[PDB]
Amino acid sequence: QVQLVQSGPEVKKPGTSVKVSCKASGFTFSSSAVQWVRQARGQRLEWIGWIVVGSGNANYAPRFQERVTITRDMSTNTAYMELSSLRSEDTAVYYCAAPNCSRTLCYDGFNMWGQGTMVTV
Amino acid sequence: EIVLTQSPGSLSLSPGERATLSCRASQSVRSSYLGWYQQKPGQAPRLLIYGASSRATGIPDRFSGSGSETDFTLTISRLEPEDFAVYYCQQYDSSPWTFGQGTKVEI
Amino acid sequence: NLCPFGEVFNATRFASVYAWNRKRISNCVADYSVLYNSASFSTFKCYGVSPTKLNDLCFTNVYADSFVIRGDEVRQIAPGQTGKIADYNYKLPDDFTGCVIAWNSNNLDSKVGGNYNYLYRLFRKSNLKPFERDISTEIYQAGSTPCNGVEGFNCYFPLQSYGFQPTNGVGYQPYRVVVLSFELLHAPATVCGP
Repeated sequence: QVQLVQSGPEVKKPGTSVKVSCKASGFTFSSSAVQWVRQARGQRLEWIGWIVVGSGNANYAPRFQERVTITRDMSTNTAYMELSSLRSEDTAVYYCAAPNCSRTLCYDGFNMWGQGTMVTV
Repeated sequence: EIVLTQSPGSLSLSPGERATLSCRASQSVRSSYLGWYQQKPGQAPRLLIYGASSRATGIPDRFSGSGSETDFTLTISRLEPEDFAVYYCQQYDSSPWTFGQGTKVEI
Repeated sequence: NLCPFGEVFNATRFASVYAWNRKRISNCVADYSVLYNSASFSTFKCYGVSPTKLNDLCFTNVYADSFVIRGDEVRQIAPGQTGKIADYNYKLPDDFTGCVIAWNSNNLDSKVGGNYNYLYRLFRKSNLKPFERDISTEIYQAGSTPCNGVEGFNCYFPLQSYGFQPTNGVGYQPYRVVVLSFELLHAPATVCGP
């Protein structure tokens, strides 16, 4: 039973900074990498950026590169994503997804997905 | 930015016949670094295939994929009632990993 | 005459843990009481021998393994240990004879602008054999598909930097570790204490 359990939804006022996290359990987190995507209601999915937790190298999409800081905490097997200067159009359901990775080998696809968290601005 | 063209925008088709979905890339993409996701309404997406032609675990044999440098196709042999959802392709080749517009299949 | 212990322990720049220098010490007299009773060392743990019998004992070869590791990782340089360094960077045999010497090098290696020169191996297909030195920079194959020399998803750079800062806690400060391996074989014991 390899899952990725994140936190619940939040509703925050404009101009504050939101902290979102995903806690991994059941598999070797360090080998794997986490990708962050967001999907507004009724629209397509937009890719925020992905991080390799073990290396700590974080890549960000050009549109949101300045405003996103994607960190990870290996001790608690948790990947963190923070959005700053929240604007009204940023309201969307945020997702996190990591490939099922054993110590020796990793799965070629993003198999495990998160439950989805609504963020209202 | 590799734009992912999607055609058609909508697809209305009865269950039981064949379906052909198209993921179009602005420039060539490596076949291995691609995957398809099924998003049911009000739910998280779920991976079906990876590397264009390699079916992921837990997916029945009906779903299949065609691989090429700039053309990618997903084919469903037999439409089932729970297989009507929005399908998305993603390229892991070059950053940013863009997503397609999404094709909705209904009746 | 005297063994060149001073050169090994006062070297201006030490190596990274992944590529660790191997110096063989022979044809000289080894003074151990200067190192043992020094007030400049933080760790002096001997395995397989008693800390005071070194002067009496005679060995065929002494090998000085010099590498830089982080503070929290000092406990991993011991026989029968696991971790990022113990399994992928520097492995000791279970029948290890010698002493593990470490000291705090925060005021020498850390830089305010960021010290990135030091590196450690993060991804390896299998754990190292004892005293195995892996210096390959080949792209790690995480999956079943080929990387073809280009990074991205499931293809990562095997080495990773430490990032030493002067404001870090003790557990994240750099520490230089010299391991003196004592190897005895069927040859004259040209190395002997005073």
